[PDB]
Amino acid sequence: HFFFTLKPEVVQGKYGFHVLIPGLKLAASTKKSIIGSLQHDATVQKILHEQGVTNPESCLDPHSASVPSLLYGSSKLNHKPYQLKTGFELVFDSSDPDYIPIHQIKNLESYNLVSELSLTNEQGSLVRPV
Amino acid sequence: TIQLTAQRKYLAEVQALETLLTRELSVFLTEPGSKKTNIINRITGKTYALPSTELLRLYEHLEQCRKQGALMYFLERQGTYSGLMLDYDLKLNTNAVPPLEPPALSRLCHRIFVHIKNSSVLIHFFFTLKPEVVQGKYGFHVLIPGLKLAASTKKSIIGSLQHDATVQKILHEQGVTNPESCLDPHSASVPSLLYGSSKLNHKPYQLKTGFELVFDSSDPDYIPIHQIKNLESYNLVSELSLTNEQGSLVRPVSLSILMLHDPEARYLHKILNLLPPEYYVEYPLWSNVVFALANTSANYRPLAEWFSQKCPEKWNTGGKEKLEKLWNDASHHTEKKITKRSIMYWAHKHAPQQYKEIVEQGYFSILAEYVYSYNGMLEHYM
Amino acid sequence: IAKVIYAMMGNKFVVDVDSNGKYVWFEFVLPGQPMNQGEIWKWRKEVNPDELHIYISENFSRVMDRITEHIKYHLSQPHESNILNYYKKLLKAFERSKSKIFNDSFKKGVIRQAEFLFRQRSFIQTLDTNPHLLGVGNG
Repeated sequence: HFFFTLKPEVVQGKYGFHVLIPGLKLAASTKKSIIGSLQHDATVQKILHEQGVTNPESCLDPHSASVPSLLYGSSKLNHKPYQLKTGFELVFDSSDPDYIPIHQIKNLESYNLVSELSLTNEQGSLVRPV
Repeated sequence: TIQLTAQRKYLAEVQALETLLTRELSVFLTEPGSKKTNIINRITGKTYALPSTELLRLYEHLEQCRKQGALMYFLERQGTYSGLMLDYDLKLNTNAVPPLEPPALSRLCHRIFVHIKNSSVLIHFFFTLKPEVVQGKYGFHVLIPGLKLAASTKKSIIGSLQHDATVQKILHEQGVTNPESCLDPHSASVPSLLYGSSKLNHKPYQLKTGFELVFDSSDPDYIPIHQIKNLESYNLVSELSLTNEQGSLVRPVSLSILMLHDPEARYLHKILNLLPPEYYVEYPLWSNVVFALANTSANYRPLAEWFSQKCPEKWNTGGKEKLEKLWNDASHHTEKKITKRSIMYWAHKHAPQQYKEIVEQGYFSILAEYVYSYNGMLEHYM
Repeated sequence: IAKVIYAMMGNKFVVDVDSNGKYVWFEFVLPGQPMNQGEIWKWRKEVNPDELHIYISENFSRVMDRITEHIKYHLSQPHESNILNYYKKLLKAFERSKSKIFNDSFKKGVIRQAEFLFRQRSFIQTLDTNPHLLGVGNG
């Protein structure tokens, strides 16, 4: 499951975005390696430029996975909580993940989003502990 | 038969369709064998060359009648430009429903996408299936009307998919005992049917799933299969039409004619099938029945011709030419007046107790027509 | 019904009164219809019109169905309440009255009424007046 949440916008230097993927459990230096790989990734920068972003880099902080996160609806001090934008379900296969059904999820409101989106929650209904 | 009359009676949309065909679509007449036709109904074998406006109006009205639950038999023949029509007939060992899943359908989408990128390129996938519960299990039809590349390239793609085993591997994952011969070689070479059209003594195809996969010319490696169904909003008949480039959701990337003329000819054909063909074998009695049918009008010449093809060794070098000779003789004959009465007598003799239900069904339908037409107001002469 | 029927076959039936006062019918034989030997392209006498009744029951039904579907089409279109109600009563009466064309007594009355329209004065006495016309087996 792929969940995209973002700020309510209308603030200097645009908003902030947080994709949340609590399906897997691989908290290690591999996360730092993935952060570094995305740091020099140019396809995401090109996509951001298509979205009119003047700051292709420095948006993804290198210490993303080394700091505590916020649950859904957890605003910052003197700020506003994040709101979900889209949710897409994409299954995976070990043999050949070439096929990619990113087909959009329907009726996310039926689930306890706070429980499902929690990293430490393995017993989530919508999500699974991969 | 009876169901068609019932639907014509208690459904107003059927009346609207009939009026539209008789008034607006009559002027768009098309020859029975000409390639200019795009919509053909096998119920009456009507052929039309409707422009875009008439096409879309017919699509909308077919959408309404299908949503009501009528019985359609329309067909369309692909032109030099059309989408992808695929006739996937599943022949399973067991007639048990296989629980197909959206991930498997998306995997099939990626497989066919890989199979088709090996040509010139620059999309909505529609998966409809039979209602199952039938011998040899059900069938499937993937419909891709987005593009327009109807040419020998389609034949090349069909040939490439014919020997594909990865699709067959998926079928065996679903427990299918017909990995080969499932895809007909004339997949895109036959006139298909618009969505909602049924088959003779077969329920119409119902849609299973809908997917969307945008083609990426810049990054063909990107295959984002993502879709939101919302299928009730779209005019499915118009959207799924191959010739309809202007769909909303999708983007434009002999004897048969005689039996159509006369149901009594259908009746005569049945009773002719009833009696044994031994009487046909010998010249005397076959000539007798030929004269008997020739007495009944002159347009039944092909009908006897139909009865002539049996035993071709007698038909050719003999039967074929002596049949027309006898017909020419009967064109002026007035000495003998054998009629259909003798044929019913012979049918009663040779195969008793079996033609009685045939005739019962015949006049049962005859009177049922009247009772449906006039709301049970029985009166003289009916 | 009689006016429409007179519009149907104005060229195929003639009604005339003989000396005895009984109306008699005459019809023009056309090729390809049930007939005796060799009366093609000629007028034949008749007492109780058969083909007339058959046409009353068979062909007239097509025009009746045309009227019915025209009413269907006008009812289908959106309009006000009053016009829809008026069309509903019109259709309700018309469908009840439509089945009457199969009744035997109604058909007999229609024929009796229509025999006045089909009359052509001075037709019996002008038969065969021209001596230069002869009726042969084939014309």
